[PDB]
Amino acid sequence: HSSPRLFMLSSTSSDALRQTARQLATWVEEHQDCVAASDLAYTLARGRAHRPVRTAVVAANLPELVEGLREVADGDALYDAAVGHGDRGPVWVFSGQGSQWAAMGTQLLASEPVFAATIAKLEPVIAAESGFSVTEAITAQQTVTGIDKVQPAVFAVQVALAATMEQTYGVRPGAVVGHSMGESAAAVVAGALSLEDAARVICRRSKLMTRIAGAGAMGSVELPAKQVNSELMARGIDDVVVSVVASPQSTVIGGTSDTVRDLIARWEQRDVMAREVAVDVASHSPQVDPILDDLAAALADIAPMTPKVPYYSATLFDPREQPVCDGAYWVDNLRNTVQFAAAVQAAMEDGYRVFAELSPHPLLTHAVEQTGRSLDMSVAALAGMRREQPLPHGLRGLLTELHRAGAALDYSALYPAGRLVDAPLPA
Repeated sequence: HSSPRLFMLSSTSSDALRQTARQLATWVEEHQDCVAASDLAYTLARGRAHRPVRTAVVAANLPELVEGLREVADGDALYDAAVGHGDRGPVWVFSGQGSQWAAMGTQLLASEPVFAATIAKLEPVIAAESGFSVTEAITAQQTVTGIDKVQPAVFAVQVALAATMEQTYGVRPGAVVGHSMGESAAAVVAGALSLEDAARVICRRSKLMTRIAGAGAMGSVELPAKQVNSELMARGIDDVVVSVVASPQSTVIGGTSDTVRDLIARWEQRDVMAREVAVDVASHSPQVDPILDDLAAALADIAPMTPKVPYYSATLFDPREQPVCDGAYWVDNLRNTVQFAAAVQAAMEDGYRVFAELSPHPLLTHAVEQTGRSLDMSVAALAGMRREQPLPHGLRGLLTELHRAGAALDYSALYPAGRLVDAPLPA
């Protein structure tokens, strides 16, 4: 087929990668009439041991590839070395609310059949539970609004991104990490809950949250949580708590609207990077106390299962402990402080270095990097999607970035068959 292909090439330095690109362009130009584009793509991906400094060239024909390789060979770009050693899969990071955007699902519904099939599966469940079309919501001219619509819609995108990456691109995650509502998608991917039970969890939890919409406020501050807690106790504040611990230098507070606003005003004045976060309900604070008995009742039938993938819980007090995702877990999930930094840190201490955020737009990339920096580790924090990013080739770009970063993946998914070819082998 004269369709565009992904040609991988790697080396030990940026300059040696250019030398490899020039040698390959010269070879492809001399043997273009003898080599099939598909066989060369297969050989480069599955017949070569990928070295640390990686790149890939997209091309529909061999003369197009020679231009793309010569572009690399003649350039002056700095190619970052892979952070992972191809031994562990990526850690999927599922962030909370706030990533949603207008017609976020349109391009992936068209370019990714596994994304469309997962949305199709979810459609009747979300329709029965929350009373709306998740397909109309993720393809609308306006951004999804209302906690009862936002949470099911963002969850649906997260889960459909994970299924595409596993089924279509051969990317089995090494571990999962969720941040607040991101834990429903994390639990489906890890195998702790079925897609349907996890959709029931997000639909029911968001319907109950609409009863308390308006109660409380949240704020982000660039201070460590130990410090923030000291300030609250010192000031005599009992109605505002630490809601999220995202990074060793970043904290989210939550509680009554007035006190949160007062705290942000005085932190801003002291040149500390404070900011009220737009949220309908102040979660992970006593503001959610009224709906916790009702939530437990709604999730009484939810059937948890033993996670088949390492799940770094931000709800549990030990993130390395494996969750029992019953109704009690999801009530603690809503009320307890999101210990995201602790979970990311445990995954990094355990050896994971490639993190990819499967969400409509990246909310935690900066937090993952701050945890890596604090541990003096070189990590990769990738975004699956960005707001208004064109995706003509679906998630093939994320696949390239995962490969470039050194995440372990099954190369027989994107390059299923072909002939090994006598292309050059660099010394």
